[PDB]
Amino acid sequence: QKIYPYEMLVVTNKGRTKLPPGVDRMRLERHLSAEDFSRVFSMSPEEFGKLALWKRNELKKKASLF
Amino acid sequence: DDIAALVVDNGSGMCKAGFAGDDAPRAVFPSIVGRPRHQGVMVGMGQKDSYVGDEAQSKRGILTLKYPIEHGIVTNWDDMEKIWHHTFYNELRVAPEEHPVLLTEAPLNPKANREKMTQIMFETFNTPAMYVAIQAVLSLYASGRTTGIVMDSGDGVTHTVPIYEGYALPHAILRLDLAGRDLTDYLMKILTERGYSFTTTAEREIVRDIKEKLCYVALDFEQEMATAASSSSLEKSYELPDGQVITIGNERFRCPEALFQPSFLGMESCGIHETTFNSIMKCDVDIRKDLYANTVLSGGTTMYPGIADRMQKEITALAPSTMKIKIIAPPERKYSVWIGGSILASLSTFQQMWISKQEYDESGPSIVHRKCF
Amino acid sequence: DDIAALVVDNGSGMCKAGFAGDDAPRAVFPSIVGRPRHQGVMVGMGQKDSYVGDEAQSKRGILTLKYPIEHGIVTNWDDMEKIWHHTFYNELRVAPEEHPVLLTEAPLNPKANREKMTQIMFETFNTPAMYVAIQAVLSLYASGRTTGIVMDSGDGVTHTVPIYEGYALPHAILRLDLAGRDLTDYLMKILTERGYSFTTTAEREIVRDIKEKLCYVALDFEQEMATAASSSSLEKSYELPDGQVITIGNERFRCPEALFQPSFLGMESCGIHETTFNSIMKCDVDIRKDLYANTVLSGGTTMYPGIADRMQKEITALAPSTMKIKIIAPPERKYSVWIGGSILASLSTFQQMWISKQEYDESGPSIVHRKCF
Amino acid sequence: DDIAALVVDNGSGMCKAGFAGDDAPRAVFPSIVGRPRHQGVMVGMGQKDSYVGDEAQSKRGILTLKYPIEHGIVTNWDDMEKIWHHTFYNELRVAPEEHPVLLTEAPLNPKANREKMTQIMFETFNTPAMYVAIQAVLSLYASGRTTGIVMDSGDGVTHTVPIYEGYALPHAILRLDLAGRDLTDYLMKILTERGYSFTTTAEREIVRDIKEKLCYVALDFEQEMATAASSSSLEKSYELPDGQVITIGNERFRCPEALFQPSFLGMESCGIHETTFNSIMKCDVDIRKDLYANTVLSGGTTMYPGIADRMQKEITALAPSTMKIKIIAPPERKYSVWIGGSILASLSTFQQMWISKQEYDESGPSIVHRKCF
Amino acid sequence: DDIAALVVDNGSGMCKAGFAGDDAPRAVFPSIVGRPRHQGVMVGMGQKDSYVGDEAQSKRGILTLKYPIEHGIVTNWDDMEKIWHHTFYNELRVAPEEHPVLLTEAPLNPKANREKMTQIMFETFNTPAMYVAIQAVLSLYASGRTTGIVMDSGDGVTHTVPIYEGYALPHAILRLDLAGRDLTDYLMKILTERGYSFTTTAEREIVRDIKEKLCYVALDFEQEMATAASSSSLEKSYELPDGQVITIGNERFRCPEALFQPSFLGMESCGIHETTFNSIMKCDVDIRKDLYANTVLSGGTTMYPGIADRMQKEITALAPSTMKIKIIAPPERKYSVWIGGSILASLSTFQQMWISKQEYDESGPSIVHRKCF
Amino acid sequence: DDIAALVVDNGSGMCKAGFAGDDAPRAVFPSIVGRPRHQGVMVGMGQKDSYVGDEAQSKRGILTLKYPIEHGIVTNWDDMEKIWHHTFYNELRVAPEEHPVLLTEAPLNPKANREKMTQIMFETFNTPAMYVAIQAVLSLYASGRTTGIVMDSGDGVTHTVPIYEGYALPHAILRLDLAGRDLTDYLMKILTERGYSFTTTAEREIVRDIKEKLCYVALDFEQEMATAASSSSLEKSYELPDGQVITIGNERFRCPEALFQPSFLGMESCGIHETTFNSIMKCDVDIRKDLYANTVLSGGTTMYPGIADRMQKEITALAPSTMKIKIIAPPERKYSVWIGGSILASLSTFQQMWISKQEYDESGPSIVHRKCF
Ligand SMILES: Nc1ncnc2c1ncn2[C@@H]1O[C@H](COP(=O)(O)OP(=O)(O)O)[C@@H](O)[C@H]1O
Ligand SMILES: Nc1ncnc2c1ncn2[C@@H]1O[C@H](COP(=O)(O)OP(=O)(O)O)[C@@H](O)[C@H]1O
Ligand SMILES: Nc1ncnc2c1ncn2[C@@H]1O[C@H](COP(=O)(O)OP(=O)(O)O)[C@@H](O)[C@H]1O
Ligand SMILES: Nc1ncnc2c1ncn2[C@@H]1O[C@H](COP(=O)(O)OP(=O)(O)O)[C@@H](O)[C@H]1O
Repeated sequence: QKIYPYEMLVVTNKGRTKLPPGVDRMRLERHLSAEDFSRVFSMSPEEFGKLALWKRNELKKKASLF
Repeated sequence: DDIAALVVDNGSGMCKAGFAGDDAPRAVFPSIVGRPRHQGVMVGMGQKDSYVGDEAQSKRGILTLKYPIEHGIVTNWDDMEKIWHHTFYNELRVAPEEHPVLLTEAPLNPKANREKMTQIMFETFNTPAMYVAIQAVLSLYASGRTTGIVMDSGDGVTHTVPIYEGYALPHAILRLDLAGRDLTDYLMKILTERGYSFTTTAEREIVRDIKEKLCYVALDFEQEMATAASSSSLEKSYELPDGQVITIGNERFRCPEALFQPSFLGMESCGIHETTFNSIMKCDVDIRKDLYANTVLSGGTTMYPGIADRMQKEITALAPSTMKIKIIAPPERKYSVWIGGSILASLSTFQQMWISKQEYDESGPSIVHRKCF
Repeated sequence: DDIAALVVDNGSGMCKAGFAGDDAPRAVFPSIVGRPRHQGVMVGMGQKDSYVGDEAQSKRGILTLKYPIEHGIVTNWDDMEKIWHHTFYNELRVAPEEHPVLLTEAPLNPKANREKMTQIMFETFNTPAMYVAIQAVLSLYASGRTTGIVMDSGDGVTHTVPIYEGYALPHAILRLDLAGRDLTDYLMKILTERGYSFTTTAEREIVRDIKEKLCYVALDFEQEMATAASSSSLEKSYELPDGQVITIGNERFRCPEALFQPSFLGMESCGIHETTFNSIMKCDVDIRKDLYANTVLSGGTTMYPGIADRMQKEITALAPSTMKIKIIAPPERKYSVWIGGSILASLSTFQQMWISKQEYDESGPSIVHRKCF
Repeated sequence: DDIAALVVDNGSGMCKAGFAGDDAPRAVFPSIVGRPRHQGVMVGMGQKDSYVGDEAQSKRGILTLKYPIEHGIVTNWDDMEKIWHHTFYNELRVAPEEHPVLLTEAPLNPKANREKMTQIMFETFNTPAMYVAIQAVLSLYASGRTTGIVMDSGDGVTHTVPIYEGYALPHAILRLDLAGRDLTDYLMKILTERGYSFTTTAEREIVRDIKEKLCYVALDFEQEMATAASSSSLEKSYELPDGQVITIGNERFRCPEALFQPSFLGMESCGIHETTFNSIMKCDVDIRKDLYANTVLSGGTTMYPGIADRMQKEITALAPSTMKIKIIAPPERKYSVWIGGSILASLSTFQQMWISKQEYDESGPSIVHRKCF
Repeated sequence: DDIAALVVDNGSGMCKAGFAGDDAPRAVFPSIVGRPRHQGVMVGMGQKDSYVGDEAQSKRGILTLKYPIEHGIVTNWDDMEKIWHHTFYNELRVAPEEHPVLLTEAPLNPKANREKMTQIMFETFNTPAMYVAIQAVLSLYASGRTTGIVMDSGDGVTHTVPIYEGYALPHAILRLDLAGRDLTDYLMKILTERGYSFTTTAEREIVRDIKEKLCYVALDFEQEMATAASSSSLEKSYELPDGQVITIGNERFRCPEALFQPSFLGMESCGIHETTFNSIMKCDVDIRKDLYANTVLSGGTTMYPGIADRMQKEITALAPSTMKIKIIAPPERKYSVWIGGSILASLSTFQQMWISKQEYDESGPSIVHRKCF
Repeated sequence: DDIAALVVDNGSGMCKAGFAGDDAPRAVFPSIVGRPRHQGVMVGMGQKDSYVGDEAQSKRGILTLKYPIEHGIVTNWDDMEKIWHHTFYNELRVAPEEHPVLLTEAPLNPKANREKMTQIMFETFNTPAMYVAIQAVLSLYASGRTTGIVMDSGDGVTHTVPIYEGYALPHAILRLDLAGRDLTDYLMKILTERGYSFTTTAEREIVRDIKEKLCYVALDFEQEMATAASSSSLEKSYELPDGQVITIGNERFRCPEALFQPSFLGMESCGIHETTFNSIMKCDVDIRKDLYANTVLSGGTTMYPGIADRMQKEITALAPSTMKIKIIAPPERKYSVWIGGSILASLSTFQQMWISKQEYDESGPSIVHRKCF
């Protein structure tokens, strides 16, 4: 239930920094709050739940959370 | 009246040189010969036919670069003569006719290479004496132990030799033609997937630098592949001399994996770990336990991170689980062969092992087969 | 019952489309997108936003011409949906959602090209099934033999690949970047010597027409230069669309000669004959004899007169003299990449290797990397 | 729509106004403002300050005549308001505030011309909508085609403009200051040769009336000089208002040769055929084949007999022999600039391109450049 | 010492001649030949067939002025002989039969121009030696640096060449036909829009003087247009030779902007900054870094105030942000193409590169391609 | 007795098969199993899991070849089953259920091999009867005499047995693991000195072909080296399958004599002649005369030229001089192990010694130890 702002969790390979402690690299979008999540992806966590794995990963890549 | 004998290591990629009895080589420079490929329009400047060494690397943008040695065998002899002359007169500043010289070569080679080296070095450079040694024996000398198995992988050739109590076994010597040049070519072939195009020799040098800086050996290949496909932690950014920034990503560990599985390059041969195991198992049954405990790595190709753990794990998987496997990789392994030369020419008895000019005048260039292992 | 699967050949210079069982392609047209540079002045005439295909070729004066494909890689995609929509709905008059689609691509390409092609063909056009194939593999299907090495030289790239007994060797595939567009640019550069200037994109089609009409490959380059400098027998006259007459003269065999000596454009890479020979020597020993006897030419760039004899002479000079080399050049090689593709859509065993729609739905656009090739 | 727009062409010599959708202009009258002479019998004139139109033309004996248009440029604006007031109230007898107004303008004119024209119209006539068009596009509209080169030759200026499929080429528009007024002045200068003298503006109108009825263009200048010097077959007689008869003879075809040889007037520029050829050659190399076949003549100056054959011969001499040249000379070309305007106000699309009262009200007089070409 | 050679720069706008070794040319005069237009009524006044050079500027009223050079190519050779005779015998008073001659030529042009120039100076002038060199190579001699990219812009030709360490790249040489005369014609076409009319060849010199005195390059275009529209602080007054006063204003910076946006003239080609960037990116990857920091401006056309800042801003926008851009603009760059030539004839190693009279006698006019670049 | 028993001799190198009572075998083919190693991209080409026999050697380019038998021991059994199926059904077209079979193996072999051979022959192929014999005994049968010593040298093992009047002495049976495969490996090792490199399995087959074609045994070794080093009188040229020509030269007599001196290969065992001498001394005293006079050779390894004279010289040097030495080498020794086996199947007595299916079901697979030898 870690809560963090949006573009600091955006990981850029240019910077190689700005990583928070004690977060799993695998799944970063869970820690985003619901209203920030709805800002970023324009869709609820439920219907994000039905989405396929490749489509979800493409959504991460678009939002630069991959 | 002690004169320091010159020790010159002429590898496939880079050439090193120094004096006997020292700790580190004085001269280290790439063995690259460059030639111009464009039109010269400024009359007034000096004309230079060939660029040798680092001077070829500094102005590589207008040159075709050629290696005089590939796969451990030299082909263009004039370029090799230019490399030797630049080593003797510009990097060490010594008279070649005063000091003896010591050279290195691969274990299995065409027979004419030693004879041509001997003929060139007594005729063109007029040296008083010389000797030709095998790089793996010098690596074992620099390791400081009498017994062990030496796996030396340079820029052009890989070879494994076993030695027990100073007695080398010639029938268990294994030579494999896998080295860093094939890894660079494979990195060229796999960097096209991301959309980056590298085609000329300057691009070859850039790709070689990329491989040197941002490559590592995976401990588990399938685990690393799944992790790299699932997320984007394994990504690094390198910017070219032009200024464009490229991202490698997955290709960091796929290129070093060609050493362990040569099926990626199309070769049917076994990996380096199975090559070492087959070289060990070809020896006698009694001396295998000592060869497990004294495995020595050498060469710059074994400079990748995580190579020792993967080698130890693979050999432990191959070997029976009663004998205890130790891998010995010194941090300064890249120069270790040359360091062996600094011991070999410093021994008291080795002064009776030189190939004198008089014996050359008796027996032609074929004395090197009788006097060198 | 069974429904025919239309095959679409996407090329840098020309795009072709047809049905599975047809002898010849249904429609062939250049892959050009035109946009009006000027400003419309007439009220009520109506204006068209973009010109796609042959119409854009007709109104060369008032348009700027853009190629969506450069060097075999799709640079602009909106032009590619424009071209595919014009292919499906205008040149064929067929609904694309009831037929399978077969596409061709270069051997060494970025994977994003394949994923984007699959994603556009599935999400937008609603194709039930589609497949991606290499062009020079289809060249052997058009030829009718199961063993040989293929030259495929189009307008974007020039790739050679050997296949022996139906098995392809991925490590011997070579992709030279020299193609017909570079020859067009070189013809533009060498036509400035006589005084004729061609600058705009609308004149590139005129230069291409001059190249197609009055160019040939010399058997002996220096002899032909001496003959051209001696007399004026080999001089031809071309008529421009607006009425002037130009005399090409010497340059006719100096445009495609750059295919065999790429140092004219400043490229370091070897010629096409040396590329074929190096692709041969990268294979194994036992299959080179069959590969010399089955060299197959393909692509429009190999439509110059006398290229087969020059290639045969150069390969015979390079190869050992004890065995014979024949260059197999069918008179309809320009459509061979299409024709074999049609043969790929007619076999009964090809039905279950189509990429199903629900397979794409469950596995993403990366299914092309594991289903095709 | 029952509401009919007005089409007004304000030429340098004559103004032609009418209703939209008609084949012929309803009112045609010269644009001449006559002011009282400084001396003698102004008694017949009453309260009125000046005369405009045909009544100024009838009473030439007591008036000095002034043209408000100088080379297509408005120098006096009060005279233009008088001309427009006379047009709107003494010819059509319709209120300007109920009907939209369409106006014409030469291509290369100052920006202040359109802004001042729109400002005067909107301020002093309260028209709900108005538009400014270019003359030669209207001529091409009246011709019925959307591709060709238009040469307009009015009473103040000559201009050539090409159009390809409705896209005008602003970089190929050519403007030459050679028209009927300079020809009238040259005819006056060469009529001194016989003995007749004209200086007064009324005598300017007399010379213009002579030119409009007796001049023609020679096919061959030297041949016509020889046949005029050989015999008196070409002489014709004109009757002056004062009752005596003059004979022109030789110089009836010497007046229009200033159109093809402007060195007679002393100016530097070239003839109309050279101007048309240079306007054609300034276009792209691809569209010229259309522009040679669709040459369109216009203007009142081009009504001399034999102009079409002479111009066709000159352009055929200039152009390459392969091309086919055809000159389109309609018999109604004198009103063509009006006629196409009657077409342009009739189209349904043009109803969306009027300049409304509100748009002028917020945007000032600068809306013309943004809304019109 | 040896005889100092004559450096002659045949620029399209001006011809500049001087002895080698000096820091400034001794004779600078426009390359204009004028011929009489009207007739000479006076008897005994003396007759002159043509006025060459500066005297043609003295009497512009009664002449037709022609340039023997247009777009860097010689169109009339009798005028060139007159120009060269006036240069040698009048402006310098030197015997050309005892002096070598250095000439300056555009990079890409018709090839027969060099042969004709060689024939002219070995037949008519009987010079003992002659050499021909490219403009930008002499410019980069005058800059003082061996490595850099040179952009030159005169009255007929703009061209960019890269040179790295004295080695030129022929495939990266770029040529554009947008130059000073096109800017003068555009200035005439845009000054027509304010009501001022310039038509004759004499007024082209006045328009060129107006451009040289009252034109500058805006750092930001649309901001400058908004500033010029909002206030009247950018207006400037110019005095005509006959006493009239005109106002330029907004047209001060629109004429040079056509150098950066060639769509104003109707050209399709890119600007000078895009041309320089494209010429840089055509080079190899390693030599680009030294080329981005050594950009050299040359030629008269780049004398506009504020062109260096605009060029630096555009190139920095196109270039990657990691690297820095240096624009080298000497304050005396207009004669730079001459000054480096004065360097080239002063080198001791250049004397072996002269084309001898005997060499020309042996090989005819075709020798100049073998000796010169 | 009416039926004919099958005779199958399946050594490590070759597999031969035929019917009883025939002088020659019916099928002779190499005992290799090949698997494809490359990606196959062809639709409808057909798929073959494995290649067995001559068709495996015909396609060595795209195959990896494995020998099912190493040193006379069956390492892999599925490949051996495939070979037996191909021999029974494809090379003979016979039903295995209708005939008995006879199989050969080396004398000193693990009995698990014999038990597994018995189990495979009975359980899968359902043969009614089967016998297992010793190769050298069948060779002595083929020689035609009862008393003699047989030194058989196959491709996997070399064994010597004495027989006196049909009585076998098991304590004098000698076995060495030195055979033709070791000689092939040594030839590959010594071919590196001249520059020829052979690594993969197809290259191994090429090297074996070279060994079969150009090898001979010298009578005197050091004299042969002196002759080969003094002049080039002993050299031969071999043509590679890809057209290259190699020169074997001095190595011709170095490969085959490693049987006589195993110290070249690192093994400490004695030569074959000393093996035969020690086997003779391991027998009794009075039976040494007949063993001296009845020495025979067998196997393809004894097919080298001049081996018989050298063996006779070494034996008569080792043996006392007073006795007679015969070395009997039939010209068809290569099939002798087969031939005598057919004779063994032609006897009326021996077919009381078949291992019946009833006996196998009665006593398991271990009956072959009591029944055979
Ligand atoms: N730190 C490193 N990491 C990875 N690879 C390296 C490193 N240093 C050198 N190499 C590789 O090793 C090669 C140099 O090997 P080297 O020891 O010079 O061989 P030799 O001396 O036998 O020619 C280079 O081609 C390079 O690719
Ligand atoms: N029938 C005719 N024959 C010869 N010239 C004529 C004839 N009618 C008119 N013109 C010339 O045309 C001129 C009128 O041109 P006009 O059409 O009014 O120009 P604009 O196109 O600007 O209205 C007159 O000056 C006259 O010289
Ligand atoms: N002070 C100046 N300000 C602006 N433009 C100038 C100036 N001096 C020269 N020019 C431009 O440069 C041109 C002269 O270039 P020039 O060096 O004579 O060309 P070339 O290199 O062909 O001799 C003129 O046409 C003019 O437009
Ligand atoms: N004519 C020959 N000359 C030299 N060597 C031969 C000849 N024929 C066969 N050989 C060698 O003998 C081997 C074949 O032995 P073979 O008798 O077939 O073994 P097996 O006893 O298993 O049947 C081959 O590997 C080959 O190298």
